[PDB]
Amino acid sequence: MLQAGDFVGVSFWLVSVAMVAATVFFFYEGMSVKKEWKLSMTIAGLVTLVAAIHYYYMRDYWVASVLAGSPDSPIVYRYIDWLITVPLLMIEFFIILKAVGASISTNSFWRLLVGTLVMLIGGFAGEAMLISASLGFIIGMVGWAIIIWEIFGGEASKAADANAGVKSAFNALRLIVLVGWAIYPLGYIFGYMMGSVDSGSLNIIYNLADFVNKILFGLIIWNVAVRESS
Amino acid sequence: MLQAGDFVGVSFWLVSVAMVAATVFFFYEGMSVKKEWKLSMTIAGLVTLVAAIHYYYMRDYWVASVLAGSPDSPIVYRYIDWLITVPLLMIEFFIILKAVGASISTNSFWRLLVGTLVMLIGGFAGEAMLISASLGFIIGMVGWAIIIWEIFGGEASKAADANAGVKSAFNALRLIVLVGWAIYPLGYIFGYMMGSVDSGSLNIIYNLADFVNKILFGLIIWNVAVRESS
Amino acid sequence: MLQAGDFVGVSFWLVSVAMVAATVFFFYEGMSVKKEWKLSMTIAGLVTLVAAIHYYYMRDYWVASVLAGSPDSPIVYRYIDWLITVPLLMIEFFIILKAVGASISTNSFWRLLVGTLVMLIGGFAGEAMLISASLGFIIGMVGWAIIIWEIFGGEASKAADANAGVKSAFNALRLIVLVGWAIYPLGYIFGYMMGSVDSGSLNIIYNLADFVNKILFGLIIWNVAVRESS
Amino acid sequence: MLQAGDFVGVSFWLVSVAMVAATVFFFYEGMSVKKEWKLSMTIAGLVTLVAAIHYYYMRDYWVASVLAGSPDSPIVYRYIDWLITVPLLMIEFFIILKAVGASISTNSFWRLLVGTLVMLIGGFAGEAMLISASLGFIIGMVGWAIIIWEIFGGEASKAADANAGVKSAFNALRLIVLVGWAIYPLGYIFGYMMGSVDSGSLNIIYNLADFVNKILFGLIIWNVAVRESS
Amino acid sequence: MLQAGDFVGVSFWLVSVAMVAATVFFFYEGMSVKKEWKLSMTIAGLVTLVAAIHYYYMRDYWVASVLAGSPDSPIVYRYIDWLITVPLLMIEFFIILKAVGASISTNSFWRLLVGTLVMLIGGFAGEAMLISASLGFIIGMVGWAIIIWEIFGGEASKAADANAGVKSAFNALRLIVLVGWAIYPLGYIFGYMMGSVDSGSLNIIYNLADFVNKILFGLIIWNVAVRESS
Ligand SMILES: CCCCCCCCCCCCO[C@@H]1O[C@H](CO)[C@@H](O[C@H]2O[C@H](CO)[C@@H](O)[C@H](O)[C@H]2O)[C@H](O)[C@H]1O
Ligand SMILES: CCCCCCCCCCCCO[C@@H]1O[C@H](CO)[C@@H](O[C@H]2O[C@H](CO)[C@@H](O)[C@H](O)[C@H]2O)[C@H](O)[C@H]1O
Ligand SMILES: CCCCCCCCCCCCO[C@@H]1O[C@H](CO)[C@@H](O[C@H]2O[C@H](CO)[C@@H](O)[C@H](O)[C@H]2O)[C@H](O)[C@H]1O
Ligand SMILES: CCCCCCCCCCCCO[C@@H]1O[C@H](CO)[C@@H](O[C@H]2O[C@H](CO)[C@@H](O)[C@H](O)[C@H]2O)[C@H](O)[C@H]1O
Ligand SMILES: CCCCCCCCCCCCO[C@@H]1O[C@H](CO)[C@@H](O[C@H]2O[C@H](CO)[C@@H](O)[C@H](O)[C@H]2O)[C@H](O)[C@H]1O
Ligand SMILES: *C/C=C(C)/C=C/C=C(C)/C=C/C1=C(C)CCCC1(C)C
Ligand SMILES: *C/C=C(C)/C=C/C=C(C)/C=C/C1=C(C)CCCC1(C)C
Ligand SMILES: *C/C=C(C)/C=C/C=C(C)/C=C/C1=C(C)CCCC1(C)C
Ligand SMILES: *C/C=C(C)/C=C/C=C(C)/C=C/C1=C(C)CCCC1(C)C
Ligand SMILES: *C/C=C(C)/C=C/C=C(C)/C=C/C1=C(C)CCCC1(C)C
Ligand SMILES: CCCCCCCCCCCCCCCCCCCC
Ligand SMILES: CCCCCCCCCCCCCCCCCCCC
Ligand SMILES: CCCCCCCCCCCCCCCCCCCC
Ligand SMILES: CCCCCCCCCCCCCCCCCCCC
Repeated sequence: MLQAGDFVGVSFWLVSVAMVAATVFFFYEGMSVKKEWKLSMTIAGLVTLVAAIHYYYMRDYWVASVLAGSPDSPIVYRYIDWLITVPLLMIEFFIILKAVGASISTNSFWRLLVGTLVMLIGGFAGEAMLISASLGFIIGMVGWAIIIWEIFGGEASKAADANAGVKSAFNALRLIVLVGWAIYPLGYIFGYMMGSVDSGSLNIIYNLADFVNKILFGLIIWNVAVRESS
Repeated sequence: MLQAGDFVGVSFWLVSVAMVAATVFFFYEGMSVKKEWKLSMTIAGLVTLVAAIHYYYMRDYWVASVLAGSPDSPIVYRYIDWLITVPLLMIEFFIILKAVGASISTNSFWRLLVGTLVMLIGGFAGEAMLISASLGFIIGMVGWAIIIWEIFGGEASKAADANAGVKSAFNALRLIVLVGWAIYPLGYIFGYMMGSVDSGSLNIIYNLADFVNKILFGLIIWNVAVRESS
Repeated sequence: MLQAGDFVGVSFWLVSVAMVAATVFFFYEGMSVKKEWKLSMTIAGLVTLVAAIHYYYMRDYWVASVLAGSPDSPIVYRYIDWLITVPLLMIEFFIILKAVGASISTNSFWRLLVGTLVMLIGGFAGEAMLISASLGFIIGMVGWAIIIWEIFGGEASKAADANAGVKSAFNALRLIVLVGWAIYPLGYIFGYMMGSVDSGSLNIIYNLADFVNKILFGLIIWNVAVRESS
Repeated sequence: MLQAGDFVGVSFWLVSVAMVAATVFFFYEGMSVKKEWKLSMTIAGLVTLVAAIHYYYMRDYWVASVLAGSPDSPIVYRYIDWLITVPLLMIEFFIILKAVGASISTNSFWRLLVGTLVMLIGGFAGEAMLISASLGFIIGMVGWAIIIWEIFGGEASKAADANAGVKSAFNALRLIVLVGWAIYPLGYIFGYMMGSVDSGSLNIIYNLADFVNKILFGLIIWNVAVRESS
Repeated sequence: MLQAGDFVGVSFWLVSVAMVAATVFFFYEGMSVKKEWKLSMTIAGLVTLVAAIHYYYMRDYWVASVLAGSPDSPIVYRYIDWLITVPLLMIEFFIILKAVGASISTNSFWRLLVGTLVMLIGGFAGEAMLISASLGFIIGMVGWAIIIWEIFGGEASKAADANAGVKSAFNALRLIVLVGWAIYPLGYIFGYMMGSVDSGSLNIIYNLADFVNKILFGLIIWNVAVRESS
């Protein structure tokens, strides 16, 4: 059971229920957008669904840990969700371009998918101590650099500028990725490589950031689906 | 297991099952209202769904507490649901205006959403002892004042008076918010700041009030959706 | 685990699974009746759903009780389901009249809903020892008298006689209510006020009676929905 | 946890997951057959759903029993599923005749339903030691004789011969009932009355036979629904 | 709870959540492909669903095992999923040929289904020590040889070459079966009959290979369904 002074556990509870709510929202609304937009909504629901399932597990772990007198929820177990949800979120950049009928190579899809996995496998390997934390940071920054380029100066960026319906959503989502998602590499540096931030602080931040970095991402996509389904 | 003479636990059981029933009702009926009304029904189902999930957790907590000989379910854990359900319920004021094709700025939507979060974060901070209870009450009353103004003298109020289909539902819902929802600030004053009411009494009241403050809210919205889907 | 020779526990298992089956049936078939009939099917599914959820809880309680050497499942916990399912079942009398396009005041709906809650709150208060068992019986008989009058000599009765499609279903359902449902006041008298029947006998009877008093009620409604959806 | 060399427990695991798979299949495909065939598919899904729920329970029981050093899963708990699933399966003989638009009295439906319950109540009473095992066998054989006659020489048999679309499915299903289902009375004789077969052997056989006696039954019905939905 | 440095347990967590995601994806998207393709999508969802349910069980087992100080998850319990999922995956070769309206005997369907079960029953019998591991390998290789022939030189192969829409998917899927699925017989030889590979290594490999051997299989099928649903 969650104790009352435990803000980390409160944050796990909040985000766990938010994510169940988000899942149902995307799935149920996805049934009522134009067919072109249905896949978008599906991906959003999947993202929130994986997160929900994992947060249900992770919250249990935390609470146990707090009863056993040493509260910890290691960042490394986050990757069980990130390995799935982060590639899904990134392919949404391709998917919504397709939905507005932008012309865009499938090469953009693979660039997005590989860059995302390079980024995550680098960090996971570093956190799981399979390789040096420095080497994991570098490999992960390479992945980052690829995805950032795709959506800020690469094909997907250019496709989005050509289309006008998606242009503004694309701009919102790419900002979340640029700025919203910067907490993760920051946690890896200051949390993990430097030890300047405790895991409990990190867990609160990561938990609260999921309102932006996943739910608001999905709601921006729903907003354009619904304006385009008109 | 729920013990004999435990009305608090009985109230948790009643409301927990009511809320599952409500969720399914809104989702299943939402499939059969006009498309304009589908989002309304979705929000209602989400509200009852979050509440159901949380009441399942909270009832477990209570029962444990009663076996351990000190029965308590602190109000603070209510905010895990309120932080999500209360903003959802309030945005229904915007959503149903849109469904009847009222003209209404999105500024009304943000005013509703911010005022609601100011209201709740103020109370949560006060209850979680992050700030003085007095300061949390004041900040929360500011949030309240904003939402009350929106639906009683602000844009949403005026839009609703212009439309005739939603006028009467809008009036019902705004009364629930004005009167039905007054139990919450009252519990904060008499329960928490004054200690004149025990948490067990509060928990019964809050549990029973969810029939009005959430379910009847949703059923009023369904009633207008169905009269307008004709 | 359910032990050998435990017919009470067997009855809980039977009814718990029947009710899950019934729920899915009503929801899945409700998707394929004429729109006029969809709400009926919804209410039936809700009734069986609440019952299923509660029987899952109650069966657990019983089994525990049998391991702890004193087998009891008090009737009072039945009211957690009855408070919801009984009003739902009774409003079906109004709903199916509306579905056949009978003319029927909403006053009939409120009479049904109030009479049902008077009936149950009276009994609950009596069991639960909030008031005398005698007084709870009387108050509950008042509720009964109201609902019986509505469907045997009141508006709903007359509406049903005017319509021919629903006439025969209405007659079946009102007989279940008159006769099928008489076990409940009987249990209160002989079980609770007189002590002439043990709770274990009562629990078997109540469990088995749910085949008639809820499932067959729902199947009669489905049968007319399907003959009218043609 | 399922232990090494436990084939009985392996069989429970296999069948439990098969039955979940079957349920989802029938429900999801039932959404895509002609409306005439939707009820068939519903009944099949219900059958597999009850079985799945019960096998989840029963497998837990077995595993417990094996840890407590005496492995037993008594046949008597099978009746909790059979009492529901066997009547459902048998009414499929009526339902698919209706789906092909055969002319068939509802008397055939009641004959099927009563004969099935006579058959099962007889066996249950015998196994639960409420009556002699001999008497339970006799009463159950009476039930059997009724259903066998209905589908091999009674109205349903004749209706099916008149129709050509269902003729061959009807023949397949009646053979499963004649032959596939003979394991059950055989287990009652050799298992229970004679003691010549242990419950563990019986449980393996019954578990494996559900591939034929329930799933293949449902798949034959789906096969004709889909050839008729063309 | 999943412990630190447990890559086997991490792999179980990853795959368990991936498979839930995959299930929902196939079911939800299957609602939006042409009717010809709906069964394909159904089979894919079933495959991932069984796997998910089993991985939820298996991960629990592993974690227990690691607390009890001897980490093992025997390959034999894999067959509880394989016995169902592998026949399903293989019949997809028939199903998608039907969906593109290829001419193909049902004999191909039975050849696929029998060859698959021969293959698995042989291995299961060998692993469960019911027969020699050698004999189980041989019997299983016979099953393999049948299915490989069907899709590389048999009817299904030839049908697929005649059609052009499915040709390329058929080629992708048959390569996964040829190459992707070779890990399983390899594990049986080197893992089980030779002991050259520990179960923990095997479990990681098998867990990770499900991204290819089940999910990517399903996504290739979805990709052709969606290009053909256009
Ligand atoms: C279309 C509409 C559908 C209607 C669906 C309504 C669902 C029913 C609502 C209640 C269900 C939730 O009920 C219960 O909630 C608690 C906490 O919230 C969950 O949580 C508990 O167990 C899980 C799983 O081990 C842990 O991760 C968690 O830490 C613990 O608190 C339970 O796993 C869930 O069973
Ligand atoms: C379209 C609708 C179709 C729906 C199909 C029908 C669904 C039927 C499901 C009923 C079974 C409910 O099953 C069980 O219910 C009990 C109470 O009843 C729940 O409750 C129990 O465990 C949860 C676990 O966190 C606790 O929160 C709770 O305090 C405790 O009493 C269980 O979590 C649930 O597993
Ligand atoms: C309609 C679309 C298809 C949907 C497919 C659904 C398949 C579900 C398969 C069965 C699920 C498991 O069903 C399982 O059954 C047993 C009893 O029957 C329950 O039983 C257990 O928990 C409940 C509630 O916590 C207790 O009341 C009970 O004493 C205990 O044994 C499990 O809680 C439930 O999890
Ligand atoms: C079809 C549309 C999409 C559906 C959603 C996606 C699939 C959902 C995956 C759920 C995974 C099941 O997760 C878990 O499985 C194990 C066995 O596998 C179940 O089994 C465990 O508990 C039950 C209930 O007491 C026992 O009967 C059983 O003996 C035990 O092993 C758990 O009760 C279930 O929670
Ligand atoms: C499709 C639209 C609607 C979808 C709605 C989605 C709601 C579901 C959200 C999360 C539900 C909770 O999901 C939760 O996940 C954790 C971690 O993976 C599981 O955790 C537990 O599961 C089973 C229990 O037998 C074990 O195998 C496992 O080891 C254990 O940790 C919980 O059983 C489940 O309760
Ligand atoms: C829903 C969860 C999200 C959006 C997670 C995002 C995670 C990242 C963007 C991770 C990035 C990393 C780098 C850029 C380098 C260092 C390693 C990582 C994995 C932390
Ligand atoms: C479903 C739950 C509901 C409707 C909860 C509503 C809660 C409020 C309206 C809370 C209001 C508060 C104030 C007005 C000031 C004091 C602090 C609060 C949060 C108790
Ligand atoms: C599904 C459960 C059902 C149909 C329950 C019905 C219950 C009643 C009709 C209860 C009736 C009572 C009276 C008529 C007076 C005495 C008190 C009651 C509540 C037992
Ligand atoms: C899915 C389960 C099935 C098909 C169960 C079938 C059970 C029977 C056909 C039982 C038959 C019996 C008799 C014919 C007489 C003896 C008693 C029974 C109940 C074992
Ligand atoms: C999703 C799981 C999959 C695809 C499992 C596949 C398993 C096989 C292809 C097993 C093959 C075997 C042989 C070819 C011979 C030896 C025995 C087996 C069962 C390991
Ligand atoms: C920052 C957003 C986080 C949301 C919290 C999780 C709750 C579940 C999300 C469901 C939200 C549906 C909201 C619908 C918005 C409708 C009006 C939009 C008009 C601009
Ligand atoms: C009389 C008791 C009924 C209890 C049934 C318990 C099992 C769950 C309900 C399944 C629903 C079965 C639907 C059968 C429809 C029969 C069609 C025949 C028309 C006369
Ligand atoms: C005798 C074996 C009967 C089959 C049992 C299968 C059990 C586990 C899976 C249940 C789901 C089956 C879905 C089958 C789809 C078959 C499509 C056939 C195409 C002609
Ligand atoms: C290599 C296998 C990759 C899939 C791994 C599974 C990850 C979880 C389930 C993901 C399912 C969703 C994939 C959607 C892909 C949409 C492809 C866009 C067009 C090419």
